[PDB]
Amino acid sequence: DRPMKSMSESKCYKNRQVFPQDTAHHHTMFGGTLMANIDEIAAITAMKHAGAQVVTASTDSVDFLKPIKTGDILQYVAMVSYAGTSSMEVVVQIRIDDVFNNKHDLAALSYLTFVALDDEGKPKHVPGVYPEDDVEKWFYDTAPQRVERRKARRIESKQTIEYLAQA
Amino acid sequence: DRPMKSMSESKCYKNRQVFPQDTAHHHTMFGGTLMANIDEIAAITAMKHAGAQVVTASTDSVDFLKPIKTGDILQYVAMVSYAGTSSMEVVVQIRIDDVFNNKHDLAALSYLTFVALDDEGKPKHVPGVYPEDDVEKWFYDTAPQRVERRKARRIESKQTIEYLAQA
Amino acid sequence: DRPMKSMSESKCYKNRQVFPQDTAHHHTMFGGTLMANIDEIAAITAMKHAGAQVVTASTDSVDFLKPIKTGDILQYVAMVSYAGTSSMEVVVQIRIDDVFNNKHDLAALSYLTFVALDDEGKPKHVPGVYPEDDVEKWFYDTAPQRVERRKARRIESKQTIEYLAQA
Amino acid sequence: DRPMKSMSESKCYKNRQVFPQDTAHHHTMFGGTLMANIDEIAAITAMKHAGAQVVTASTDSVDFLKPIKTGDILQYVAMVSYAGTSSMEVVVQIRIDDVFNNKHDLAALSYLTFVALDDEGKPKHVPGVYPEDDVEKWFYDTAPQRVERRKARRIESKQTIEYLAQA
Amino acid sequence: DRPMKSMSESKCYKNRQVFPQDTAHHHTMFGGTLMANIDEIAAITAMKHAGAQVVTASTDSVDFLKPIKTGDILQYVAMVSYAGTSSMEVVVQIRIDDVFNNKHDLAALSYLTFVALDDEGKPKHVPGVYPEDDVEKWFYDTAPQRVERRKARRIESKQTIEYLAQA
Amino acid sequence: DRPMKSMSESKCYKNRQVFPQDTAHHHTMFGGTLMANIDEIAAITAMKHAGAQVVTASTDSVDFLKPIKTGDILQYVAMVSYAGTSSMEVVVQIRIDDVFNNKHDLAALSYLTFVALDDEGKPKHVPGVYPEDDVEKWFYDTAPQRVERRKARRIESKQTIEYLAQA
Ligand SMILES: CC(C)(COP(=O)(O)OP(=O)(O)OC[C@H]1O[C@@H](n2cnc3c(N)ncnc32)[C@H](O)[C@@H]1OP(=O)(O)O)[C@@H](O)C(=O)NCCC(=O)NCCS
Ligand SMILES: CC(C)(COP(=O)(O)OP(=O)(O)OC[C@H]1O[C@@H](n2cnc3c(N)ncnc32)[C@H](O)[C@@H]1OP(=O)(O)O)[C@@H](O)C(=O)NCCC(=O)NCCS
Ligand SMILES: CC(C)(COP(=O)(O)OP(=O)(O)OC[C@H]1O[C@@H](n2cnc3c(N)ncnc32)[C@H](O)[C@@H]1OP(=O)(O)O)[C@@H](O)C(=O)NCCC(=O)NCCS
Ligand SMILES: CC(C)(COP(=O)(O)OP(=O)(O)OC[C@H]1O[C@@H](n2cnc3c(N)ncnc32)[C@H](O)[C@@H]1OP(=O)(O)O)[C@@H](O)C(=O)NCCC(=O)NCCS
Ligand SMILES: CC(C)(COP(=O)(O)OP(=O)(O)OC[C@H]1O[C@@H](n2cnc3c(N)ncnc32)[C@H](O)[C@@H]1OP(=O)(O)O)[C@@H](O)C(=O)NCCC(=O)NCCS
Ligand SMILES: CC(C)(COP(=O)(O)OP(=O)(O)OC[C@H]1O[C@@H](n2cnc3c(N)ncnc32)[C@H](O)[C@@H]1OP(=O)(O)O)[C@@H](O)C(=O)NCCC(=O)NCCS
Repeated sequence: DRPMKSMSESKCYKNRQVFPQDTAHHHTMFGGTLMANIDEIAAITAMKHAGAQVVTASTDSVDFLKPIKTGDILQYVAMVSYAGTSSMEVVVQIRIDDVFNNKHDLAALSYLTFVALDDEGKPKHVPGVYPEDDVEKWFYDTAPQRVERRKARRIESKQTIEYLAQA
Repeated sequence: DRPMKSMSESKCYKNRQVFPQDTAHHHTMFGGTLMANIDEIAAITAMKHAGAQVVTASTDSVDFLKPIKTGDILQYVAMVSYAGTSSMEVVVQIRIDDVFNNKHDLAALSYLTFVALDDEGKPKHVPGVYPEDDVEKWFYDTAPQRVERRKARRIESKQTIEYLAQA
Repeated sequence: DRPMKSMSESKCYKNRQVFPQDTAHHHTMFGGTLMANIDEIAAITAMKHAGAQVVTASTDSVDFLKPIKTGDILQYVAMVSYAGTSSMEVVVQIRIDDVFNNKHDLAALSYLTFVALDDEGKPKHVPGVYPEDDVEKWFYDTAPQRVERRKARRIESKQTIEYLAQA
Repeated sequence: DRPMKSMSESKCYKNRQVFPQDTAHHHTMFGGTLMANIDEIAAITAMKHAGAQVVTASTDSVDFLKPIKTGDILQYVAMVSYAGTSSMEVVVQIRIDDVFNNKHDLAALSYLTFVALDDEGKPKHVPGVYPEDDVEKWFYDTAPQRVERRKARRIESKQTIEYLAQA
Repeated sequence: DRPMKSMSESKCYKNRQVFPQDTAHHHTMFGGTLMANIDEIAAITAMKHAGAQVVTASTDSVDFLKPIKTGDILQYVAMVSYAGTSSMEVVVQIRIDDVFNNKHDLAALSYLTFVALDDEGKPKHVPGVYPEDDVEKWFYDTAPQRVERRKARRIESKQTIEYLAQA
Repeated sequence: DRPMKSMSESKCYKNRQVFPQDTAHHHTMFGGTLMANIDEIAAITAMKHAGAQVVTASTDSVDFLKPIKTGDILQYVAMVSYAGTSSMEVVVQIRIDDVFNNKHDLAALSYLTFVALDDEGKPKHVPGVYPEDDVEKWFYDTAPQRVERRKARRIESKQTIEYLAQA
């Protein structure tokens, strides 16, 4: 069918320290700030893959696994793990890069769905995607099921939207 | 069993305009900024309900329904729609308050899970919750199923975490 | 004479925690940041009442009653307490919402004057205003005198402006 | 009686451009941001005069005279125009510095009251103050009356505070 | 030859405290934030001298001499120390203003090069410059040599740019 | 002599879009903001190489080659190109990643000098460094000379510091 890109072509890195202005509780990163950064680097990966402007259609999930403290170096790695017609699933891995002991613990994991757009603001078709290394293979292989679950959630979500519209 | 609070006791409002610094694309609110604000007001609702410090354990979903433009007044309403043992599901409704025509369209909808903590940082039990009005009843009545789906997602999520730990 | 709105129609809430980036002295909210937020929520209330774009014409006063510490949940309540021809007096109450003991102490109190504007930037007439509950009645009943004092201050202010223009 | 400082000893300048993040309406500075900066430079002047840490006790007034547009260079000049026992009246002049035609129009004028504090956080006595040039003389000569009016406002303010405490 | 301005005509002051959001390490100002502020006040001085919009062409150096701690009052003084055809060397002095002991230690020193631009974005000629006081004389007298060294650095820099373009 | 690290071990990437809050002139990135980000990613590279906390000792140069517009994706690549005893030269390349035509033009180039520190804040020895690929070889091979020129600049800089101390 369509043109294809490697998951490695859109793979994007971001390294960023945690500063006091990123925190809420004493020396601890606030979840909202983390979500902002996740969305930033995911948006960049989706832009590279689509070769276009994108918007966040939904945050499918953010799993906050570890507390993140002031001073911590965060490594964000985003990649496109699934391509629908005009939509992309972007998976973001966030690791704490401890330079004192070379550990790189997974601190958070997130899935977002982006939609590519043309210059007049309507959905635009995106290249397909294929893995190369084993990790890419893992996200690529587990994507279909996540996509279907997102489908069901969108059904229930639409019920809720319709209910709130009558009040 | 336990002490109970009304969903109305923890119900929190936030009104905030969209300023240029909130935008990415021309005059359009960036998704990350919206997620930061969602997490802020949800955290406040969870604090009121728990009577304690909280952290975001996970973002279960953010559904971005409408574009939000510079100048728009956003109304955030957070409430606790489900109480586990020490965890809370907070549902946030975000509406655009058009003061020129009194429309209040739902622009986004989000579910987050917070965990209450005591002063030494371990999970703390939270009061139960009950609805009063019809909307509260809706979120209260649809919560159990969302909770179970979150359970399954956490299973798959744990598989992914274990896979990434061997690479 | 003119169309009238209830003070409850424009009444606006804002809930927001104090984060480290809001502070100057150790764990203490900086006055400038508080004034920014006061102006934000007051602007929103004036927009709802006027059904129009507004600008801050003057800050009539900010009374800082209590120190506000990092972590504190602030509740801002703005309402229109007086309607001139095209101007509005907005009164903002700022309370600390202590979720550990359900106290809600008044931390600051502020009066601002907004002017409503049409799309080409000139002053626009605003609906009149009436109270319902007792608090609204209090601000409504004490407004005329504040308005007159603001009149005198504007006279002296004009003397100062004219003096500075010759130097 | 006490030690005295010249108004010129505490006189402080601040020059700062208006950037998009300072604006609300299209290319127009938001009042809250201006108030933050006013409070910043006023705090610095009060610190120099008192030789101590200070807090903002009240904003006595902000008069917004001109619209301020993106790109504008603002010149803030703060000085101490009155010294009570442990309190200071700081007057801030804000001018637009047009480098294209060397005009320096007064865009805003503000009076704030600061209280000096020692290291354990209680009010601390401040040096007295005297003018030299004509402008300083003007603010010094018009201060007593402003002080008395602030006294009356504080009386009414206390009535309002006591009324709100019973609701 | 051309019209001339005094170094005192473009001389600009900025006073600004260090707030927690300015820090990276515990209570210590982050270098990037300092560089942002340096560039801000230098840009303003270059605008006054050129009577035009400017852009930063290069940072010739920032020398960080002292640690700067939270709470510190920084005094920035920028001036034009050299005028090329359409370019300006701006020298910025940053001092810590200790109000407790009236010391004013030099905390940093920086040289930047700005280019003046007309309304369609091309380089525009700038007035020449002359000193009056001794400090101005010092920077004016040491400028030619810095200019020549910048010339050599720009040669090597161009070699590096050309090398990177082939990879 | 000492332990050695590859330039590739400390090599760090950062991808970040330009948002309106990053701009000064209409849709154009402000130099100060760019310098903040440069310092951020350079600090991270120096931390990885040193295995320690670092501070910016000096910005040796920032060369601004292209205008950077709102929406642009910036790719920052930092690496250690020279190791003194306890100091590091970090070179940062900033490229615009045009996803519409796959160009990656060098928009800026910068050299900074960091000093590694132990937990009580004094300079700490750093591993040596060696290149692998051709680009790394280029910066490694051109470093000694830059180091010597920095030595001379530090001599003149010290003259200026001593002169300013007598005024
Ligand atoms: C995202 C948006 C353009 C979707 O367009 P639409 O009008 O609904 O029309 P479509 O359904 O054809 O969109 C095309 C794709 O978006 C997907 N999509 C739309 N909403 C989605 C959601 N909530 N979750 C997952 N996918 C979604 C669709 O499934 C479709 O995918 P496909 O190409 O594989 O078929 C629209 O909902 C929107 O503008 N949302 C606001 C986005 C935003 O501004 N976010 C930041 C706000 S702060
Ligand atoms: C949230 C956290 C304290 C959970 O504690 P824990 O060590 O896993 O132990 P527990 O499982 O007993 O936590 C208690 C509750 O948290 C829930 N929980 C933990 N992780 C969860 C997740 N990813 N999604 C939903 N619920 C979760 C548990 O289900 C449990 O709920 P219950 O009271 O109904 O039984 C821990 O995972 C953590 O600290 N996460 C980081 C939180 C954070 O800092 N977020 C912002 C980072 S930027
Ligand atoms: C506010 C502004 C539009 C007033 O308009 P104007 O040219 O002075 O003409 P008017 O006097 O007829 O304004 C109409 C109303 O504004 C009121 N007004 C103007 N300045 C005022 C002041 N300093 N304090 C209180 N009210 C004021 C007038 O009293 C009048 O009220 P009314 O409808 O009850 O009669 C004008 O002064 C302005 O633009 N100020 C700058 C506002 C701003 O940009 N603030 C943020 C800057 S960072
Ligand atoms: C400012 C504060 C220390 C006043 O102290 P206090 O407990 O009221 O005791 P005092 O009245 O003796 O204060 C001493 C001086 O402050 C003045 N003061 C207090 N409140 C004032 C007000 N609202 N307006 C003007 N002056 C005020 C007093 O008049 C007095 O002046 P004087 O030396 O000339 O006699 C106290 O009200 C406070 O902490 N306010 C909060 C300040 C703050 O944190 N602002 C930023 C919050 S975001
Ligand atoms: C600054 C800029 C306009 C220079 O223009 P140009 O196309 O190179 O043409 P010119 O060489 O004639 O520029 C005129 C002057 O700029 C000087 N200049 C250009 N680059 C310079 C550099 N890297 N260092 C020092 N001076 C420089 C030139 O020496 C010249 O000085 P002169 O008037 O004394 O002869 C161009 O390089 C540019 O746009 N840079 C990006 C600026 C920017 O946006 N900075 C913030 C980015 S975040
Ligand atoms: C950086 C600092 C620790 C240097 O320490 P010091 O007291 O001068 O003692 P040293 O000279 O032995 O420092 C050790 C190394 O730093 C280098 N150094 C110090 N100042 C330097 C400068 N201005 N430029 C380049 N290198 C410098 C020294 O050359 C030395 O390098 P080496 O290991 O190859 O011999 C000290 O100057 C400082 O604290 N500066 C402020 C740093 C800062 O806070 N920046 C952000 C402020 S907003």
